[PDB]
Amino acid sequence: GSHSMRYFFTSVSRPGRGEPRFIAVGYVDDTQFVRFDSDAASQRMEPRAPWIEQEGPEYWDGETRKVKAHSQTHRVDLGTLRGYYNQSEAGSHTVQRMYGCDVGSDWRFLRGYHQYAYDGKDYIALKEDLRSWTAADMAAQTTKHKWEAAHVAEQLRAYLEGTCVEWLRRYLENGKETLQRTDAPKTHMTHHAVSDHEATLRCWALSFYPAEITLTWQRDGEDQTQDTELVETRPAGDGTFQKWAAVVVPSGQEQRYTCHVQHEGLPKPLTLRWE
Amino acid sequence: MIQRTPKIQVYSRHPAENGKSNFLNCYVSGFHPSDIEVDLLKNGERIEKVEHSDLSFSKDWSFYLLYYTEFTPTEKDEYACRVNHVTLSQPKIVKWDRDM
Amino acid sequence: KVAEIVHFL
Repeated sequence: GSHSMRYFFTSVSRPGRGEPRFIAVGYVDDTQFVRFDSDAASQRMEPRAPWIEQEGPEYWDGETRKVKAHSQTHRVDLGTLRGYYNQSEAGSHTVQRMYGCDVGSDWRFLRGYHQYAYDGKDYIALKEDLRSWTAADMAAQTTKHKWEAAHVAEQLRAYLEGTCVEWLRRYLENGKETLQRTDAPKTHMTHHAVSDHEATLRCWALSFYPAEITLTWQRDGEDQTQDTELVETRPAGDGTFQKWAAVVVPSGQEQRYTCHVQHEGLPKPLTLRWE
Repeated sequence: MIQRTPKIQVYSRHPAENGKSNFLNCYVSGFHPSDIEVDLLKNGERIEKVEHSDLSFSKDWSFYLLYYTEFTPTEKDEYACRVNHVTLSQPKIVKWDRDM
Repeated sequence: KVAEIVHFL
């Protein structure tokens, strides 16, 4: 199906502690593949997936060089925003940047993104047309006007439709064994009496990839959304994901309930029953 | 300023089987700002060898991290995840339940 | 690969 590449950058000022913290991470779909941490010893972009480890020194030196230039822009940006919002030097502030691209089944360009947040809220974002900006407040208009004058959107559009898509394709090819894989969920149900009158039925999905999944409960074929406890999809730590959905069943009504599992790895959606 | 409370899940990588090696995870997500303290506990004591994932964030800008350690569950040993963040009046302790 | 040019806020 579709694929994406995303880079996530976090910049946190540290009053009276010197340099701001800077962390960068890169993902292809739901698989992390690179990292940079200003606090680590290496001061280099590093691999976090086996299929990129052997990319070679020209690749690693290049990613290291560019990510250090990102770090320097963010160090200055923190001071610029402190000024735009007339903030004191005493407080810690966070800048976040995310950019990347989506490709379709045929792997050609579908969408590009480039967006920033200051202290957890939208600051500026490149619009879908990759030609215009959305400035979230008064301060952000100064950036919008500056970026409009310096033709920043044209430069970002070139990267998003070019390098981004080109390298996403390369990584999908190099990491085929694990990026182009689909691991269907291993599923099971558990039953525990809260009390003799009631029991919890919990429907599990384990060891799946990609993360996208739908887990629902029905009672006599009717959706039980309001009465389902559904946990956020969570990483197992080995590159797979987990999720569960639970309902409280009055004792003796187990047969009325069905759990429904939908995932890209399943040829047909699953219907599970406690029986 | 925006402050979002961490969601916390404590769980094992595999299904728990007494006496079989595994990983204990504590997934913290949906929080802002990024400063967070996460400890894994064994019978109430802080586990020393605990690693964590690289700081990343969701579409809504909130952060997420996975803290993890190797462990071999037993019938009697109790595990937990203890989290501190600016949104919390005191650290939140979430006990590990092998079926959650 | 990350972007080559980064512009200031």
